[PDB]
Amino acid sequence: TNLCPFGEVFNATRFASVYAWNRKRISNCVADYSVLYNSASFSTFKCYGVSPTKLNDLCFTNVYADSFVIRGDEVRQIAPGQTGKIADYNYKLPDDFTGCVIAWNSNNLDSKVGGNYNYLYRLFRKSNLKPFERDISTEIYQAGSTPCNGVEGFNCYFPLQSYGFQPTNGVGYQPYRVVVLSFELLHAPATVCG
Amino acid sequence: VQLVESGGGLVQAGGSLTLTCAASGRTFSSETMDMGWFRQAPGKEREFVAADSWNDGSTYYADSVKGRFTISRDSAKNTLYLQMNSLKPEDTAVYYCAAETYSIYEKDDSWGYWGQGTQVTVS
Amino acid sequence: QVQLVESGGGLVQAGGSLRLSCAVSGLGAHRVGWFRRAPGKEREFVAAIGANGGNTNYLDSVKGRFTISRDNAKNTIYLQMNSLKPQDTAVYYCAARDIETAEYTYWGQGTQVTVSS
Repeated sequence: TNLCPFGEVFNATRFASVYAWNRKRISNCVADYSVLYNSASFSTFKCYGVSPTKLNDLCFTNVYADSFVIRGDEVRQIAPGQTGKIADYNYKLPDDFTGCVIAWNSNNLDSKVGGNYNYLYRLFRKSNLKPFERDISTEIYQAGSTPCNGVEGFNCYFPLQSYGFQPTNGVGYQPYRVVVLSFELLHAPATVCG
Repeated sequence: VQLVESGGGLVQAGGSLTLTCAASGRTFSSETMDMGWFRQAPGKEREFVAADSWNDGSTYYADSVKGRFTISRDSAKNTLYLQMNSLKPEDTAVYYCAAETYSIYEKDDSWGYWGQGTQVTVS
Repeated sequence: QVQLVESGGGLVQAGGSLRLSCAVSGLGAHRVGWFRRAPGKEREFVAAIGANGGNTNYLDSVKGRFTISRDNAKNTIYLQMNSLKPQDTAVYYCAARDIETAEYTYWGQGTQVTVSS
């Protein structure tokens, strides 16, 4: 019998890094899951599962919520079973899931003279990454027999790169903030149900 | 949270002093689990100084930190106060000062206002 | 574009701090580095600093008082060789980290400062 934590996460200065997603669990509370759909402040909204206006009778028990900031034109790579040459190397999602992803503008706060350079993203560490797993590999990419070990030789380049955006953002390449929720129903007691 | 990492000091350093370390995390009761990551130990070799992750998590034995060095980590008040050990002159006493943040995933690390790793210092 | 040039140098008997800066016309979100000119047919890596300033790297013979930092106003770059001794030779190569697509690729220069007994 308490207010849900949904109001303590939205409208935050920062959430996490590009290659760092934090999983959170919703505490016991009572609320309606159709409030987000009624809101007109989320222009972008895409997902799979029951319709927003009907997913109320079947109360969820398990909630997995993540939030991050990415490039605006990455919506093409946010889809189930994606086989993009870059997406799988950083993020991957399976087709057997029921959940919804929303995105909105991120330039309202991440704007200043000289652009933004705090965000970093990886390119390649060893091979394609399976979904639901992360690793921190500091080893430099190897493209030959002699181990460069940080030497700028044999195509040994730094795998991580930072964003760059001018305050005069034009085309939709400007960064966006993306939040993804997944709901799982089980016979175990449900934290939220009514 | 402090970037400077150092260990305790016995009479060898002119007197007995309390440990100087801080624990970084969202809350003191973030989680009840035992684990660790690289957490570069004193010297070139890197070992798990302490896998407790909270107040008396679980005893862990490592070559870098053997029975000669106390194995305990406390996240209360983001500070360390437990005495390490009564060593003998002509020795080294350096202890890592860091802690994990709050997150369900493994290898938790503070994001937003923290940088990977910390400065290496000795007493 | 970004203009990279280096010209100057000079040194005296062992004294205080020594400061040389590789001229750069601002670095917004692009990398820059220094290359060791070892006695061989190829150069060697020295250090690389990202835009965020993290992931700092140094050679085996650089850990210690030597440090490098960046400024948020004019991207001023500090150098190593603080508290020199009459044994070191100072010749580097400024590199623009040609892996980038700002306008083009550019190459820097360096000096041959030396010390005296």
